[PDB]
Amino acid sequence: VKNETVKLSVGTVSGNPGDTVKVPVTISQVSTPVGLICMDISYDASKFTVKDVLPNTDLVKDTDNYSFIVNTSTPGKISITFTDPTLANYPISVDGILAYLDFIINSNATAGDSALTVDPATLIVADENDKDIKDAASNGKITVTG
Amino acid sequence: GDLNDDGVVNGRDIVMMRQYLAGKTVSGIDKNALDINGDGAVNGDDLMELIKKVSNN
Ligand SMILES: [Ca+2]
Ligand SMILES: [Ca+2]
Repeated sequence: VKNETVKLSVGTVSGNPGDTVKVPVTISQVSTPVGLICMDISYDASKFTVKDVLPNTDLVKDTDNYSFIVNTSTPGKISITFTDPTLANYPISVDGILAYLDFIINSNATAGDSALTVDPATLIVADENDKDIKDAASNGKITVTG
Repeated sequence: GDLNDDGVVNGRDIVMMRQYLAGKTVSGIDKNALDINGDGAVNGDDLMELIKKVSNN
């Protein structure tokens, strides 16, 4: 039963103020090939600034045709949309890293854990034929250290 | 660009636009939402406008 639910998991990292950190977003327990992912990741914008959101090109193909769309227009929210522009050739069919979130730790960030949360209500995962797939999310965190 | 008329513009709408532009008959598509730039045609420029909405709005 566990492997029938595909999981989108945000990783756990640490760093000090002024440095950047790279947080993996992983897809695991892929069964039905995935043709659409829409996810929102929340972060504390008082502590972190998004520098970039980079797809893992081993899994995410056809980026020239907008297979990977990132919306960082709302501070504290990262919206990632994966689609297969060809509707056939490049679903996500095996486990792996989907993307890396590149954050700056702000000079004033106070020490300790800060959660990176996936909104379960807006999470969308569907197959190549536009049918919703059983899915779940797992949250991550950045720990600010010396 | 809310092609499935669920009240939000998101990746589901992009998939449906791509399906329409690939020649598929798309069930539950709102025709009046397809010509996003209002130039009378439904084409890759409408898809581009939809992508920009998802990317920026
Ligand atoms: Ca919609
Ligand atoms: Ca048009």
